[PDB]
Amino acid sequence: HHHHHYQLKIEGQAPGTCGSDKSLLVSALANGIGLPYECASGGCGVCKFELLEGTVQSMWPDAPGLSSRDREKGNRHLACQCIALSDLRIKVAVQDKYIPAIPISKMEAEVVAVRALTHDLLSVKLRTDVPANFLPGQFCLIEAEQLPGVVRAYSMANSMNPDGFWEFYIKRVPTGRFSPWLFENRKVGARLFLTGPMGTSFFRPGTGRKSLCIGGGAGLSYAAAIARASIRETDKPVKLFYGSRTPRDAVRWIDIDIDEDKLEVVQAVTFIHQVVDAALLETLPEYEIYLAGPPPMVDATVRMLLGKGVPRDQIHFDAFF
Ligand SMILES: Cc1cc2nc3c(=O)[nH]c(=O)nc-3n(C[C@H](O)[C@H](O)[C@H](O)COP(=O)(O)OP(=O)(O)OC[C@H]3O[C@@H](n4cnc5c(N)ncnc54)[C@H](O)[C@@H]3O)c2cc1C
Ligand code: FES
Ligand SMILES: [Cl-]
Ligand SMILES: [Cl-]
Ligand SMILES: [Cl-]
Ligand SMILES: [Cl-]
Ligand code: NI
Repeated sequence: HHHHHYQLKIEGQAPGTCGSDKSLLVSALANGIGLPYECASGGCGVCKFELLEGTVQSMWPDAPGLSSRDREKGNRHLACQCIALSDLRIKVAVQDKYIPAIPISKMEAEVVAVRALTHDLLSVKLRTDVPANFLPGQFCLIEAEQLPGVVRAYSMANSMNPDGFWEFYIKRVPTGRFSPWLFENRKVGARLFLTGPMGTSFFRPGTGRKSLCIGGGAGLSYAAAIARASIRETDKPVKLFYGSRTPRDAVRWIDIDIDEDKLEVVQAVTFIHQVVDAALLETLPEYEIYLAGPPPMVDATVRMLLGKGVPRDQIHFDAFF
């Protein structure tokens, strides 16, 4: 239904516009403003900003993204958790690196293909009208009309293509809202809204370096997409690890669809981030490394890698908040 458009005055920057049913973050990114973000889901806190003038409705007040140091300030909010209720004056430190490489849009999608990788995991491929332009390792915020007020980040598994396909592996979380849906009450022909492409943890080409991919749990999508781009780039030895709790979170490679021969998997079946240190030892620093999965598994791998020589700028990751 209807949307209102308000003025988004952002200090030090050109007057943009925000919306009444769009996060402030996706409003700014639509304007091409490199407003800091990571999860876009209320966890990282990277999208924090102060309110100089105006009002906002928070999608989720309890959001642990902002430290109570920011919360004690009182006028600080998460850009990924706010909608504009009026004209707004905000102060955020913006950075070019966040500027979208490919212009983000909200688009209409139709479920075209479903595949059960495991009982825990399900691949859904959706068709948009427009081409599916996105960088390897990026994500979309995916909404569903029947479920109002629940947007959820999901990493692209497939690669950018002219015929407008978007594929996601989603893991079933009982106790969740969105996951017990595609896993229960949805099928081919179901209608979904895709907001993207989002993410700054995408594949970097032309570094002239080895490429290591480590994906935990549902972080297979991100890890696959990177690895399946790494071999397209050079076909030099490209490494991909997978993390699962039980050896029965079925591991398949034709189901995950690469050069089976030119990609050596080291699926770890429990914590992954120890075998990676085991096999590669001190080879790490010469790799560009890419990381995805639940926050505890991801937030732990970053220090084991950082403490073992690897420069900060050589590591890339999306934590599944
Ligand atoms: C960058 C990124 C990429 C991701 N990629 C993938 C992927 O490829 N595959 C995959 O399976 N999962 C991915 N996730 C996690 C994905 O959101 C899961 O589906 C998550 O478990 C949500 O499922 P749910 O809504 O059923 O669970 P819920 O338990 O309903 O929601 C859990 C998450 O939703 C958010 N949340 C909590 N409360 C609220 C609220 N009141 N309003 C709005 N949001 C709330 C929080 O981020 C929380 O961690 C990703 C997350 C991020 C941040
Ligand atoms: S980007 Fe808003 S908290 Fe992660
Ligand atoms: Cl201002
Ligand atoms: Cl949004
Ligand atoms: Cl907030
Ligand atoms: Cl948009
Ligand atoms: Ni109205």
